[PDB]
Amino acid sequence: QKRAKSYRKQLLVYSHTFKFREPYQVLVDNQLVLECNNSNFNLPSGLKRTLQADVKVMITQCCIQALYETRNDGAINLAKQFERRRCNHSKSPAECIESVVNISGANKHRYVVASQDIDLRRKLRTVPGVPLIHLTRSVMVMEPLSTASAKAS
Amino acid sequence: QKRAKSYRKQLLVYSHTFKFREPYQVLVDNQLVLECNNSNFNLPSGLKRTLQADVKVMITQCCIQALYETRNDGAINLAKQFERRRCNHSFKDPKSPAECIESVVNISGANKHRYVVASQDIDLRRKLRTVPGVPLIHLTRSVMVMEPLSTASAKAS
Ligand SMILES: [Zn+2]
Ligand SMILES: [Zn+2]
Repeated sequence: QKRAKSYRKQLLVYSHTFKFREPYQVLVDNQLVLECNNSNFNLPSGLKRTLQADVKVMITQCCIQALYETRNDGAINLAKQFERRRCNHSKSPAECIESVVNISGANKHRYVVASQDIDLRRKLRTVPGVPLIHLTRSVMVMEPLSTASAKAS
Repeated sequence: QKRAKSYRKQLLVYSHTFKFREPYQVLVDNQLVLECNNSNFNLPSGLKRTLQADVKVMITQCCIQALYETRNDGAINLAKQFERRRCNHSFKDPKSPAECIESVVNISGANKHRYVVASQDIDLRRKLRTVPGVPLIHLTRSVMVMEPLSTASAKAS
């Protein structure tokens, strides 16, 4: 809800200064796919939620090939529901996405990229107008000390 | 470690004033188990890490019976690997998981058995902070996020 607010403001600039229009085109990388699979995160609905608009969710042939090699039969089937972006390659998932998104330092095709590869994200921020999405992992927390615990000192 | 550091200082009072000792006696409720199965989060490893010591992971019979009813075989089997905490709760004295844990942790106003409670039930958590000296643990939901606008984006505005 609260984030939907901050995001609403961010999307605006992609639409105005960058000419982005529904449905957003989102390249999903292999790591994100694995991740969402073995933690049961609905990747499709997750993107429509955060982008707050129709999204076309896609995966490059290099990313899905890499998935193929994991023989992680569960990730694979998921990737397949997505629309394939036919890259003209032969590379690593990372470089694939980079060369597809980064055309002469411009996001010519107005992709958004959802990746768990913080290395790929860093080098995409360089390119102006590239929305970046990722999944924050689950963590185990201990509540701060209660006041009743406090008063026993 | 930002946490490991913080948690270290918190455990100090539980051991100092409340006499908590490795291995920690942790009650794990049915919601937490369920969500750790669906997230593939290693519950026993998580607890061992956050408490910074070996732990005996237990679940009351009331909590596991609730799991049985969900007919979620993965969570059920996860629970089955835990030490069972026998309560004397029945068709005679029936209790929900929350009421079960509370009756077993809150003894005349004191955590007599020095349980730590790991639970996704905020209401149970709130009722337990009442009792002095009960460590509380829970899982955050993994969330999808969009990075904040990049400088390269802002500059071109
Ligand atoms: Zn490619
Ligand atoms: Zn019980």
